[PDB]
Amino acid sequence: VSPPPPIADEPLTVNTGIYLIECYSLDDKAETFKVNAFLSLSWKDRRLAFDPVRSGVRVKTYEPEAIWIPAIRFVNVENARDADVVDISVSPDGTVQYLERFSARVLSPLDFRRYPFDSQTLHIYLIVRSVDTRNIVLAVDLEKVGKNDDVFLTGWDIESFTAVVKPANFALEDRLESKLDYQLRISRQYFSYIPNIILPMLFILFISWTAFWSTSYEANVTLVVSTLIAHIAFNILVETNLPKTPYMTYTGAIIFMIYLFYFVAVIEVTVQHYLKVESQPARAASITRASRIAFPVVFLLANIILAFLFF
Amino acid sequence: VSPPPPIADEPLTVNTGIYLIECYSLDDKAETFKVNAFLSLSWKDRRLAFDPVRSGVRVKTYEPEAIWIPAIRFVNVENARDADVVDISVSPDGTVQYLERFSARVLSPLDFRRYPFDSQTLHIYLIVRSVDTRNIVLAVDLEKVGKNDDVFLTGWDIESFTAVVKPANFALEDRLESKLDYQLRISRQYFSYIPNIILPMLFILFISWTAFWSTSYEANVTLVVSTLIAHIAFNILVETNLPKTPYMTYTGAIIFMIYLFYFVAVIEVTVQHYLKVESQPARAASITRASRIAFPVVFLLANIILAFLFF
Amino acid sequence: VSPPPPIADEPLTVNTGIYLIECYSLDDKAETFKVNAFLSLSWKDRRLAFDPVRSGVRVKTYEPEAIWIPAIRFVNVENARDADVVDISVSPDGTVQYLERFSARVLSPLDFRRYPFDSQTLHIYLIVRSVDTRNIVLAVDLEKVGKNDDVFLTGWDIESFTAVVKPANFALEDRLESKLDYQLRISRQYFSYIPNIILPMLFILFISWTAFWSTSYEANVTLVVSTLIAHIAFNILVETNLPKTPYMTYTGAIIFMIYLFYFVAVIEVTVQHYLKVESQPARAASITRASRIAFPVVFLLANIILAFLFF
Amino acid sequence: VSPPPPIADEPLTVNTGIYLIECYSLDDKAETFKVNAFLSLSWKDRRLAFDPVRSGVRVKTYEPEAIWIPAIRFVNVENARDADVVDISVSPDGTVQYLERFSARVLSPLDFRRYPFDSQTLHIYLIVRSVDTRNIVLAVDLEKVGKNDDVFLTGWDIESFTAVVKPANFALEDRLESKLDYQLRISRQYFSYIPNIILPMLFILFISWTAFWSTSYEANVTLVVSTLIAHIAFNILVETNLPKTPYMTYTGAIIFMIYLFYFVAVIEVTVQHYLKVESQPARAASITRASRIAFPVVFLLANIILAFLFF
Amino acid sequence: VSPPPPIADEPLTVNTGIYLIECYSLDDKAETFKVNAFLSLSWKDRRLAFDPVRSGVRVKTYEPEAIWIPAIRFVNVENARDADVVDISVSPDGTVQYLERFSARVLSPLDFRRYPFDSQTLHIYLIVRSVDTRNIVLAVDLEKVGKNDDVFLTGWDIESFTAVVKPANFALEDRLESKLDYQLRISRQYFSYIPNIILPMLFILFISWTAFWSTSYEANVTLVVSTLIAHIAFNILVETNLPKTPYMTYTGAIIFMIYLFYFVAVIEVTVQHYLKVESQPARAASITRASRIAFPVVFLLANIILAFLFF
Ligand SMILES: [Cl-]
Ligand SMILES: [Cl-]
Ligand SMILES: [Cl-]
Ligand SMILES: [Cl-]
Ligand SMILES: [Cl-]
Ligand SMILES: [Cl-]
Ligand SMILES: [Cl-]
Ligand code: NA
Ligand code: NA
Ligand code: NA
Ligand code: NA
Ligand code: NA
Ligand code: NA
Repeated sequence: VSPPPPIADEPLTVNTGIYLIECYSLDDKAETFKVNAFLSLSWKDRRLAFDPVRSGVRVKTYEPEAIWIPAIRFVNVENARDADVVDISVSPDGTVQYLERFSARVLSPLDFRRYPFDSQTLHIYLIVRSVDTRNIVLAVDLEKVGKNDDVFLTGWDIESFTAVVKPANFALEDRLESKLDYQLRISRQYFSYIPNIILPMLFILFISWTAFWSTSYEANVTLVVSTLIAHIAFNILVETNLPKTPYMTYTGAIIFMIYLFYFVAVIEVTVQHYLKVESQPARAASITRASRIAFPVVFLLANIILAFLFF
Repeated sequence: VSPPPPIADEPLTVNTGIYLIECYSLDDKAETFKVNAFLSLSWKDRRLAFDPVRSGVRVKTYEPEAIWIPAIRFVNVENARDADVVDISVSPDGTVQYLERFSARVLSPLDFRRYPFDSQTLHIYLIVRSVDTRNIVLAVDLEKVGKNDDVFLTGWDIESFTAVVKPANFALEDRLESKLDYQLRISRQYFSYIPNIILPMLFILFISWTAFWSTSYEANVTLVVSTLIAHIAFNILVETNLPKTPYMTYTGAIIFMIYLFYFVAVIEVTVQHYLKVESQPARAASITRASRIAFPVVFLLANIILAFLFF
Repeated sequence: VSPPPPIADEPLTVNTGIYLIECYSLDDKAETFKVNAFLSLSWKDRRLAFDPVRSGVRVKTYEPEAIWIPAIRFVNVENARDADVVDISVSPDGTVQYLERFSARVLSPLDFRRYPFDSQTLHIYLIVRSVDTRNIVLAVDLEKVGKNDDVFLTGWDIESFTAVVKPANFALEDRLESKLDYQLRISRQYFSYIPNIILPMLFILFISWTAFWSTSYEANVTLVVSTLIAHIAFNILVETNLPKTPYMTYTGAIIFMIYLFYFVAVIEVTVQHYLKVESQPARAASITRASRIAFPVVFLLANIILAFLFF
Repeated sequence: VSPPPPIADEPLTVNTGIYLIECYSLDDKAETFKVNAFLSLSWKDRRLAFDPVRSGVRVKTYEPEAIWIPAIRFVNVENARDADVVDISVSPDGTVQYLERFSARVLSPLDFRRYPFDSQTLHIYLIVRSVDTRNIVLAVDLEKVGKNDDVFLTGWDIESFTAVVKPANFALEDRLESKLDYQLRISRQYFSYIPNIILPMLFILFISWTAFWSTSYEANVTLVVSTLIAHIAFNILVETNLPKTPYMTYTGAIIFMIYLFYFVAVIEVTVQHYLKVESQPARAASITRASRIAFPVVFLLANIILAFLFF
Repeated sequence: VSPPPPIADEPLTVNTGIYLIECYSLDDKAETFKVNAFLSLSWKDRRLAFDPVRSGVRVKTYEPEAIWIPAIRFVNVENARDADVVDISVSPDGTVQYLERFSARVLSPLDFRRYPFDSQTLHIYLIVRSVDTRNIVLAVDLEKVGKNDDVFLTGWDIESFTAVVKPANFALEDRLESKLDYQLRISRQYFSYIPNIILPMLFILFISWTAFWSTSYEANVTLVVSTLIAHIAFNILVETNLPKTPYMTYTGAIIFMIYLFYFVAVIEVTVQHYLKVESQPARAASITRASRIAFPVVFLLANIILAFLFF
């Protein structure tokens, strides 16, 4: 079966629509998401036109094999989508209404800069390759773009699912290609990061600062070194949930900066002990008293600077 | 093959039934479960009606290809179900009895608010889309809804498997969809959480309180910081078995609250040492004696408040 | 193609056999095992009778599509088995000898009560559903039940592979169903648990008891708290190799009980320090001396009681 | 299509060959390896004989469906191999030269006794099942056994890939079976185990022996208990890379033995403290001085005994 | 269908091209990467030649089944590629233009010597096998070799994707093979290794050197042993992201060398205590003062030597 011939030299418009049934498995490390959706395609094929008065029938149903169907592919999928043709309906003028239900694993890059207070625009790119006989162009039927009310993505809030109505028409290997951009806007639910990572991380940090109200070097060494080890555990935990980025993430910056606080607390604990052993506890007392204010003040100002730079 | 034509303008009723053979892999992080079951479908097709006397047969067996079969899909499935047609039997009046055995990975959301003492209602949503020629509506044959007595779900107790007999009829892309809700009620076997997480977590916490019967700052720092690190290990362990939720879970709240107890125990240990170094051990003795009562009492009252709020 | 017709009203006997080629992946958490085996089926189909003089062949070979083959399924599989038809041989009377090689992931519940000194009876349930025309019943050809001498299951000893010769015939959705029970008896190789979990766990426990020969509170706190943390690591390790059970496992009980020993050792260490600080070391000396005997004696008696209760 | 008929009562010889293209994924825990290779089969079928000067062609190419091909299977595969028929060439005398490219996951047992200084013999067992018309026997065409020079197996050295030319002919379910043993000899690259596990493990052990040059019980307890915990971490790490064995492996024995050294170091540290508290430091000094030598000596002697027993 | 016959005895040239659409999953441990691309093939088949004037058409479209297509395979793939034929266009002279979109998991070795500052040359080896009728040779159409500008490989920078235009011609299984080398040059984004592994690792190391400004053996033991344990955690973390190599990696060498620094710091801490207990603190003071300079100087020089040897 060949493509429909043009009336004049016009390209063949394939109107498209995606209706999300299910959203699942947003993998941060992989930068992938799985989707289960309806893909709708519509185009005119005058060769299929019929008289509804004569035929008695208002609509003609077809098997995919029986007619020409545009080969629509997804640009950003891991493997080709698993599709099930739901319906193919032809109206008297030859307008074909194709509907399939598919499942696909989509590769869409994520920006982790503001993690875990980040928002993402996930993409589903539809594409058609033109033939020698005629140029095929994609379009968006907005009446056929949407999502089921029950669509949920664990650990995320779904903001909107829209399509950039204007396709990207470009040449690729001496044939036209017509690409469409379906955008699924999501924002991470940061809630659980507060009681599970952020506040536990701050508690252990504040515990290390109790060494500024202690003259016991042995206890101080234990306080600062022990809490530093728990910070390393949190750093390891955080970096397991994320891919390696050529930029600093928000949490990454805080986590990194906190190492400097532990390092300076050790220097302080060391300086205090050395002075007290050298029979200079008055000087050690001044440094320890200043530290009590300096450490929380510098921590709060540093966080204000970071929050400003990232948001 | 076209759908059965209506006698009058009535929709076609497809009676359904699901009989669970196997239940497995309830994944909490994924919020999925795997099922292996019988799907039964029944509808009247008068074009298939026959005279038992002339034919000799009192039931006719068919191959799926030979006749029209309604395209039934599951809404909440990762990938389309793996089905195997077991039987298709037609009675003289044209009533078709279709049976298939399927396996599917079902996506059903879980409420972790009362974890690990939670109960869930897992869903299997059956759907059918109408055709241009006629509207298809779903029904429940209760005689064909059930589960094998041996059906077990590791870590869970199976309470019931029932169906909401009235479908949720709605329009989707200008065609009627008829959706049925099959509900599998389960309750989590919380038993193992008691010897493996809850009691070890309480033991380490109570160990931190032995610092209220010690004047040794160095030993106290060791007691409270060491047990805090073991609590972080339990928090990490717990959060690996669960997805990130935009709400507090029962265990999550207890785990979080216990951090405040460790924090205040460190403040106490610090205050006691500072006072004793300042030659004020009488005042330190009063704070330590009060702590011995205050810590267990406040812990027990806080847990009563939490248990009340969650149950 | 219809099933073979009866000579009289007798059901159709399908003789079965399973010959294990490979056993692998016994997953404790999943309660599954993977099997690669021969499935042999035999039944009479008089419609397939032939004269070897005419046909010029004593046995006829067929493609599965060419003839009626009973639809044999496995009850307890995750997904439908991967099968490859090896041979189909028809002798002149119409006796069909079907042979397939399959691989399947079998769901079979495990009893961890005596873990890791436990034994299991793994099951492979064969089933057939009757048709309108005639009742199909399963049987066991014992000459065709067995296992390759080289069949090994990593971490287990294979005791026997037998079949319960009498099928379970029962009605399911108004049709007879014929079930067969193939039983693979295995027993766990508990060896590696001794040098990797049990003995390391006892060594750290005995190390904590050296605190009963020390008057150094700071050293004692370190001894008991440090070894308790290593016990938590072993508990976490053990529970990762097992599913969450609504009962106590043997190892689980020992692991749990050992927490009580660590808890009481902390109480002792605390009591000893409090007394020595209160200038009562004579009383502390009595408690410490008693502990030296009490702790190992109570540990040994408690283990005798547990071993008795579990075996 | 039936098998080739015999000239006399001789069995049909199927000459075989395996040429490895890729080797990957040697999974120690699973005791599996993945292979991508050429499988070559050759046999005479006189029914396919032709006159080259009358047919014009010197060699005839066929589609698998067109001719009888022996059903060759692999004994030790997880799931049936993924095969792609590359070529089928028939020479004038009726000699068929079949070539396929396959990929398979091979289940082959491993001997961890000398790990990580172990060598293995991986197996790929080829098998054919005879038919009623004639017995099929396997043979090895050595000219068609080999491996690509670039074949690498990460973490292993590939020594040789040979075939035991004599097949194992045996009856199985009243038909002859002809098995062939293809052997892939490999030896593990132990190198990385030295800087990552062995030397770090020895460093921490030698660190624990610095307690033999210290009279500080509190410091000694810290030295020995801390390093013991790091040894537990290495033991856990090692046992994650290996399956559970009903025998001791080399690393396992060393790892186990080192626990006894930590245990005795604790006894020593305890004995030294008890004596010094009892005002017997002269006796404690003798035990500590003896320990300084006895420990490394016994350690190094015990290692010689182990190396001897294992190699 | 047979291959195209030669005009004279010339081989059949199959011009090839690969256009990368997506690059993903560079697995370091597996030494694999997943690719989604266009594979273009072109060859002359005079049997397909047509007169454009009498045919009406300037080009002819074909279904793969209708014509002879060269069987092109990939050498270094795990499983055979998943392909979807996009277009087959025949020009009047019989020149066939074949286009398929494929996805494959390519096995390509990585050199981790300079890790994580390493660069790789990933390979895709295209191959075709000759037939008895004629020799098939591969060529590169450079106009059809490329990559989409949006092609990203998480954690890597893509430098170039080129082809070695001259094929490798060798005999394998008594037929000539024509192999092409497609090279994807990448360089690892080392950025995240600095804040997550390298700097944390240096901070803990420098913390252990504060023991050179302390006379407290108990505190020193804590400082050096605690930080050593955190170094073991980083070593374990690093080795989980990498396969076992028969060579030292850059990070591996640094990580290994740092163990020697911890070992010598323990010797120093021990020597200092022994001397001070023996009433020789003046000598201990000299060793501690020298260590303060020696340790950072030797660390910096050792790193200069290592950086030189590796880069
Ligand atoms: Cl697609
Ligand atoms: Cl479905
Ligand atoms: Cl509606
Ligand atoms: Cl409708
Ligand atoms: Cl099955
Ligand atoms: Cl196979
Ligand atoms: Cl391929
Ligand atoms: Na079509
Ligand atoms: Na149908
Ligand atoms: Na300590
Ligand atoms: Na059949
Ligand atoms: Na064949
Ligand atoms: Na072809």
